[PDB]
Amino acid sequence: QDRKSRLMGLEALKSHIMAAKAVANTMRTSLGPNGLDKMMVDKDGDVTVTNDGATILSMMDVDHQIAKLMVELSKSQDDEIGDGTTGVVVLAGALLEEAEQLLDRGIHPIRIADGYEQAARVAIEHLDKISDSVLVDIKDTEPLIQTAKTTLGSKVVNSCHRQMAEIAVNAVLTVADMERRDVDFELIKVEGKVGGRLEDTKLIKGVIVDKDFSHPQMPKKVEDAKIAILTCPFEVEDYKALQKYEKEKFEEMIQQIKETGANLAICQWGFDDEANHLLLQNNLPAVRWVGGPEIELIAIATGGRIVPRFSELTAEKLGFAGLVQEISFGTTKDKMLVIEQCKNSRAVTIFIRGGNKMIIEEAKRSLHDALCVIRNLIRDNRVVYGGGAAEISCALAVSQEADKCPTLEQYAMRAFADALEVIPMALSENSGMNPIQTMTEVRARQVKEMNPALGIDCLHKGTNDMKQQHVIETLIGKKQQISLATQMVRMILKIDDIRKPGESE
Amino acid sequence: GTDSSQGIPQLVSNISACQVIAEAVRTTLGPRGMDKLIVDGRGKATISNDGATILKLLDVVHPAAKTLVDIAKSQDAEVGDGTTSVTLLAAEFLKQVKPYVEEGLHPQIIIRAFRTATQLAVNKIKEIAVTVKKADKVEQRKLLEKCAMTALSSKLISQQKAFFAKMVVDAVMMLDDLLQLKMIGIKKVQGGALEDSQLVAGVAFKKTFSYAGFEMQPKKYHNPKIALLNVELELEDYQAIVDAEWNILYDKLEKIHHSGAKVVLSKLPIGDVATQYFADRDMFCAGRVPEEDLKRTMMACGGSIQTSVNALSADVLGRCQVFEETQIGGERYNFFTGCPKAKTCTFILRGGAEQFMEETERSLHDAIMIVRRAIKNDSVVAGGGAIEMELSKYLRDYSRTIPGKQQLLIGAYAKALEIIPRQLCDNAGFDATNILNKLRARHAQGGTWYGVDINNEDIADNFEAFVWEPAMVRINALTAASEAACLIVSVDETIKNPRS
Amino acid sequence: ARLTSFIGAIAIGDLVKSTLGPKGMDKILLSSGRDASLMVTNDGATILKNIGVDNPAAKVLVDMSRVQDDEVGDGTTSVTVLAAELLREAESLIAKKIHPQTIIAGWREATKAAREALLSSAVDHGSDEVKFRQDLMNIAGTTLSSKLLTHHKDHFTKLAVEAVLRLKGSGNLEAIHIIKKLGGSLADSYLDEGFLLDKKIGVNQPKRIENAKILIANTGKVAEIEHAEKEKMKEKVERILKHGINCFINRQLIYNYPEQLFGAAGVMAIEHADFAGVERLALVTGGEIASTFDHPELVKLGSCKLIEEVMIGEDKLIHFSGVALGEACTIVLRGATQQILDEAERSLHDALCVLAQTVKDSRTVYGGGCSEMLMAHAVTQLANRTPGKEAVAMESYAKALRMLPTIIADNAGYDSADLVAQLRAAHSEGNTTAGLDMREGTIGDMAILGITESFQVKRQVLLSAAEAAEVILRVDNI
Ligand SMILES: Nc1ncnc2c1ncn2[C@@H]1O[C@H](COP(=O)(O)OP(=O)(O)O)[C@@H](O)[C@H]1O
Ligand SMILES: Nc1ncnc2c1ncn2[C@@H]1O[C@H](COP(=O)(O)OP(=O)(O)O)[C@@H](O)[C@H]1O
Ligand SMILES: Nc1ncnc2c1ncn2[C@@H]1O[C@H](COP(=O)(O)OP(=O)(O)O)[C@@H](O)[C@H]1O
Repeated sequence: QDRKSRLMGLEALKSHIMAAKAVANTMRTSLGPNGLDKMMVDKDGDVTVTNDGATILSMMDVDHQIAKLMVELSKSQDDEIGDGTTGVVVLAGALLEEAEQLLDRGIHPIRIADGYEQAARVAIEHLDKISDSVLVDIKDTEPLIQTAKTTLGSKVVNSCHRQMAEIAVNAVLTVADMERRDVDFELIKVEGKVGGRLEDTKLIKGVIVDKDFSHPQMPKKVEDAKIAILTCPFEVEDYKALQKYEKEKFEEMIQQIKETGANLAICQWGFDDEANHLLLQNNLPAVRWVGGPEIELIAIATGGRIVPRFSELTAEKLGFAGLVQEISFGTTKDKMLVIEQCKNSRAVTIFIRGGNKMIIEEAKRSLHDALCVIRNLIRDNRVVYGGGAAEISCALAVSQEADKCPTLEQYAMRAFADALEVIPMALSENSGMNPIQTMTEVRARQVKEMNPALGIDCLHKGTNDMKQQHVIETLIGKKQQISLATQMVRMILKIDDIRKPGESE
Repeated sequence: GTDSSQGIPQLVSNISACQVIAEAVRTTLGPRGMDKLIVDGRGKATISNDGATILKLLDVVHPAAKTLVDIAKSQDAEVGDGTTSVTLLAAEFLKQVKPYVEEGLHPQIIIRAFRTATQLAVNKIKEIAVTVKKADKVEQRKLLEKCAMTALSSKLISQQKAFFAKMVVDAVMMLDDLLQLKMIGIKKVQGGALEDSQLVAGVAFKKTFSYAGFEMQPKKYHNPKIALLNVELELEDYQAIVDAEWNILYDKLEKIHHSGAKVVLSKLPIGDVATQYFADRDMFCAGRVPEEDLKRTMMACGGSIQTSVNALSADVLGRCQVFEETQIGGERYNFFTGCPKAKTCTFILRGGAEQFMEETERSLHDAIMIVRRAIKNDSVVAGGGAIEMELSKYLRDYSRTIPGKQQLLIGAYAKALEIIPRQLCDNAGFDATNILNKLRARHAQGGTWYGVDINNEDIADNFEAFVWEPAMVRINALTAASEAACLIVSVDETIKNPRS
Repeated sequence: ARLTSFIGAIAIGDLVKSTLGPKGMDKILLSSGRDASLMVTNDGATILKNIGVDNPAAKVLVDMSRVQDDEVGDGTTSVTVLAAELLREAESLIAKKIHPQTIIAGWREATKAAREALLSSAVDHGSDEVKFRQDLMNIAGTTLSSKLLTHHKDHFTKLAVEAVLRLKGSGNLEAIHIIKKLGGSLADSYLDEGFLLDKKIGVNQPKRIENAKILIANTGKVAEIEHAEKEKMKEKVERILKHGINCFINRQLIYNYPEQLFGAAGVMAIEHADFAGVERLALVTGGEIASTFDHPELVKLGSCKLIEEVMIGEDKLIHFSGVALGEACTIVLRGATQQILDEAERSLHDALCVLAQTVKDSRTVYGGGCSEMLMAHAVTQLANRTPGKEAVAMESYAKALRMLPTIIADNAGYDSADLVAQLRAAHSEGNTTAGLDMREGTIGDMAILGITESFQVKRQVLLSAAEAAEVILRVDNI
C-alpha cells in the first residue's frame, strides 16, 4: 500500500534493457533456416503459423514503449528491404543484454553508445574489406537458381523450386531496367488463390479477376481487342417508365457504341439479364457486377492506363489484354476471367494456385525477398558469405581493434565483439547442436585459416565453408542490418527517463 | 499534504517541488545530453532533446511548479535560446538556500541578498564581455563559419560541415530580416547522400495521392499563383440527383479558363485515379496541404483564396517568379519557389539512411541558431560554463567583504552558480568533480575564460574554442532565474477555495 | 507456450482414445441443459466435430482430423490418437533436454522407413485381378465395424462390387444416394434410383411421363403493376407449356393458382427439392442447373429418359427407374431413431469411399495392428543402426506405434501388457501374416481371419499423423 512511481535514470535503463531482452530472446529462436517458427493467434478469431521474424514482431502486441519503438522501426526496415529483421532484433537485444554489465560496472551510457558507434564503423570497414563478391550476376540465369536455395531451403518446396526460380528470373528480366532498378506497387507480383498444389503456381503473365461470367451460354474464349471498362450504374406505371428509361440509357451500349468501339465493356452494378442476352446475340460480351479496385488491374494488361468514365473512353484507351491462351483456369470451380489476349503486361504478375494457405504466404514472401535480393544485385552486385562467418570475422576484428583503443571505447568494443558473437550461437542453438562449443570451434578454425566463409553449418552438411553450400548475403543488407542495430543501441542508451501525463501516485 | 502551513514548512515544500520539477529536465543540458520519451495518452510517444519542449508539455499541478514553468516559458518566448538553464539555476538557488531557511533566516533577507547578488553579477558581466561583431563577420565571414561549425565538430559530419555552414549562412545573410525558425523550415526526403544536400528558396513537399493530381506540370512558368478552393473537385427524384451530380461535375470545369489559375489548392481529397480526367484540365493542383506550406506560400507567393464555385479574382495568377517541380530521390516534389516575397529556404535532407532526422534536426537547427544569435548581438562571453565560474569566483570573493547576514547568502549564491558546468560535464559522462576542481583552480589563478570541453573531457580555453554566447541573453537568463527564485521564496501561503 | 499446447493436444487425443477399435466406449454429447437431454455415439470422428476447442494447437489438430474425415475413408480416431502418442513422447524427450529440430529430423527419417516398410508388405487383392468377392467381403466388413447392419450387408457389398464396372469411370462417388424413413428393421435395404417426392396435383395425374427435361424456376395503383406481373407470369407458363417437359425443379415457392396450371401443362412442380437429388439427376440423367428459365427455349433444356411416381410400403416410395445412366444406385432403408439416419449415412459413405480407393489402388495390408507392429519393427531396426541423438526420436516413434494397437486391446476389455508384448516378440518371426483378433482375444495369423485394411488409407493415416505431430512440435511460443 506504499507504491511509488519514481523512475531514476539508471533503474530506467535497467527497465528498458529488461523490456528489450523480453522482446528479444523471444523471437531469437526463429533465427536461422531451421528456427522454431512462431504460431501467431489473433486476440479475437484468427490463428496462423509463420517463421518470418518481421511478421511475428509485426503481429505481436507490445506494451512497453521501448518495444513499440523497436518494432515500429523494424517495420520501417522491413519496408526498406524486408530481410535481416531477425538479425537486427537479436543483435540489438544481444548488445543491450551484454551492455547491462557495462552499466553495472558504472560506465555512463553515452560512452557506451559512442564506443558502439566506433565498433560499428570498424565492423563496416572490415566487412567491406573481406567481401569476395561476384560481379557477373547480371546474365546469370543458371547461378540465379542456386542463389535462392537458402531462402527456399527451409521447406519441401524443393520439388518444384526450380520452376519458381525460372519464374522469378523471367519476372526480373521482363522488368530489368538498368537506369532505376526498382519495382513499384502497381508491378506487384502478388495474388493468392486457394486450392491447387505446388506446381500449380506456374508462369502466367496476365490479368486475373475472379468475378462471374456474362452469361452461362456466352463463349468464354474471345479474341476481339475492343475490350473496355465502364462504371455503368443502376442510377403505378412510373416503375415501367423508369425501366424504359434505364433501357434507353443502356441503348448507348447496344446501338451507340459501334461508332465508339467498345465491345467487351464490362459493368459494375445491377443489370437486367435480358439486354445481356441481346448483346450476346449482338456479339458484345459484358461482365456484370465486377469489383471496385479491379478497374486499373484489367486496364494494365498492356501497360496502358485507367479509363472508367463514359466520355473518356476512346479507341486508343480501350481495354487491354495480355496474351492468347486456352487453358481451364478452374478445374473444379468455374473458369477465371480471360483478360489475356494482346500484349505483355508492364505490371506483370504471375499466376499462383497453391493448395495450402501457409504455402501461399511462404511462396509470396519468398518471391518478395528474392526480388529484394535481386534488386540489390543489379544496383550493387556485392555479396558476402554469412552463416555467422562474417559475424565471427567482425568480432575478431573489433577485438583486435580494442588492443589500440582509448578507455571506454575499449570496453565498449570488447562488449561489441561478444555481442556480435551471438548470431553464431543463435544459429547453432536453433540447429540443435551445442550453442557454445560449435561457435568456439569455428572461431578457432577461422582464426587459424584466413578463410572468412567458415561459418556454422546448421543444415548438418559436410564442411563449414558455405562457398560450396551457396549461403550468400549481400553487402548492402548486412551493412544496413549492423548499422541499424548500432543506431538502436545508441538511441536506447540515450533515453534515460519516460514520463507519462496522468500520473497515479 | 505534509506541513503546508505558515512560514518555514511551506517554503520547504515549495523548494522541494521546484527540485522535483527541475529533476525532469536536469539531464538534457548540453548539446549532447540525454533524451526523454513522453506519451501523450492515446499512444503518440513524444521524443525530444530540448528542455523547453519538455517543460511545455508537462502536467504541472503544484503552484510552485506552475509559477516556475510560466517563468521558463516566458524566458523561452522572449529569447528562444536558454530555458533549461534558468529553471535549473533557480532550483539550485532554492536548494542551496534551503539549509539556511529552517535556522530562522527570514526570507526577506534572502530576497534582498539575492537581488544585490544579481545586480553585482550583471554589473560584473559588462566588464568581461567582448565585442567581436565587427571583427570580420558580415564581410570576410570566415570567423562566422569558424564559430558555426562548432555544433558539428568532432563528429561524422566533420569533413562536410563547412559546406553546410557556409551555405546556410549565405542563405541567412540574404534573408536578414529577423529570421524565424517557423518560416525557415527543412524537409526530409527518402534516399540520396549527405554531401549533395541542397536548399531551395521556397518549399519542398512530395505529391501524394491526395496532394497533387496532375503530373508533368509547366515548370518553366513565370507567373504561378495558388488558388485556394474550398469545394470538392473529384467526382421519385432518383434521376434528379444524377442530373444534379452531372451538372456539378460539368461546373467543376468552369474554373479551367474563366478563373484562370495555374495552381489550385483545396482542403478536400484529390483523386489521382482520375489523373487523366485532371490531364484534360492540364494544370497543377494542390490538396490536403499542410499549414506550414500554406503559410509559406501566402507570405512568399501570395495565393488567392476562393469560396464560391465560380469565384473569379485578379490574384489567381499574380506575379511569382518561377515554378519548380524536380524529382528528389526518385520521387517528384513540389517546389513553390520564385516569389516576390520569397523569404523562405527549405533544405533538402537528402540521405539513404532514414533515421537521421533527429541527427539533422538537432545539429543544423542548433548551428543556425548559434549563427543567428552571434549575428544579432555584438558582445559575447566564453561559454561551456565558463562565465558561471567567473561569476562564482567574483561573488565568493565579494561575499567575504560584507559583514552580516548577506555574506552567507551571497556565498550560497556563488556556490549555486557552479551547477551549469557541473551538469554539462555530468551529461557528457565524465567525472564531474575532477573537472570542477581543475576548473576552479585554473580559473581562480590562471584565467577567466575556461569552461568544459565536451570532446576530450578536459578544461579548455573556450574563448579560443569559439564558444560564444551573447552577454545580453546570459544576463537576462540570470536575472530571470534569480527573480523566479525570489518569487518562490517570498511566498509562504496558499489558499484553496475547493468547492463553495 | 510449448507445454500448454502439448498438454492440450494430449488431452484432445485422450478424449477420443477410448473409442478406438470395434469395442470403443460411448460418449455423451452434453451442453447447456436447453437441448442437452441425451446424445450418444460410439464413433470418435463425430465427437471431434462437436468439441469445444480452445487451444489453437488443438484447433490445428482438430482441423487435420476433419481433413482426414472428409478425405478418403475413416481413420480420424487412429490419426488423432497416434498424434497424441507422438506428442506425449516428444514431451518426454524434451524433458530430457533434446532439441525439437533433432527430434523432427529423426521423426522424418523414421516416417520414411515406416512408409517404405508399409509399401513392402502390400498385397494386391483379387477383386481387381481374378474377381474374388471374399476380399471385398472383408474390406466392407472391417470399415463397417461397431455397427449393426450386418443382415442386409449383402446388398451393401452388391452395390460395392457393381460399382467398379458401371457406377464409376475413375472412382466416381457422387452417383450413389442414401435415404430412409422411420420405422423398420434390418431387412429394409433395397435398390432405388431416385428420391421420394410425390405428385401434388392430386390423383388424376398419370404415374408415367414421356420425357423429362428438368431445370430450376426463377420466381414465384400498384394493383395494375401486380396484374401486369401476373400477365407476364401467365405468358411464362404458356411458354413452358410448349416446352414439352415433364419434370422440373421448383426451387422457389409456388401456390395453387399456378400449380394447377403447371399440372395441366404437364410440368411437375417439384417444390424445392434437396439439392443432393438435383446434383444426382445432373450427373446421372443430364439435368443442368441454371438461374432462370426464360432464356432456355429449345437447346438449353435438360436430358432424361423415363421417370415414374409410385407408392410402395405405405410411404411415398417413388422409384426414378429408367434414367439415362444405371449408376444412380440408391439405398432406401427404414430406420427407427434419428441417429440411424446419420449413422447409416456416414457408414455407407466411408465404406463406399474405401471401396473406391481399393478399386483405384488394389494393394492392401492386413489390419488388426499387425501392420502397425511391422512399421514399429522397421523403425526400431533403423534406430539401432544410426548414431546420434535421433535414436531416441525413432525409438519414441516406435513406442507410439506400439501403443497404437494397445489402445485397441484395452478398449476390448482384454489385457494389454501381454498380448501386445507377445505380438511384438512374435512379429520378428510370426511376421506380417500374424495379427490381433478381438473375436477371441488372442494372437492369430491375421490372413486366415481375413480382416484387412486398404493400403491407401493406412498410408494416409501415417503421413497425416507424422505431419501434424511435426507441425505442432515445431511451435514453441504463442
Ligand atoms: N543454409 C544456411 N546455412 C547457414 N546459415 C543460414 C542458412 N540459411 C540461412 N542462414 C542464416 O539465417 C539468418 C536469417 O536469414 P533470413 O531468413 O534471410 O533473414 P530473416 O531471418 O531476418 O528473414 C541469416 O543471418 C543467415 O546467415
Ligand atoms: N560545443 C559546446 N561546448 C561547450 N559547451 C556548450 C557547447 N554547446 C553548448 N554548450 C553549452 O550548452 C548550454 C546551452 O544548452 P541548452 O540549455 O541545453 O540549450 P538551450 O540553451 O537552447 O536551452 C550553454 O550554456 C553552453 O555553454
Ligand atoms: N474386427 C476387427 N478385427 C481386427 N481389427 C479391427 C477390427 N475392426 C477394427 N479393427 C481395427 O481398428 C482400427 C480402426 O478403428 P476405428 O478408429 O474404430 O475405425 P476408424 O479407423 O474407421 O475410425 C483399424 O486399424 C483396424 O485394424
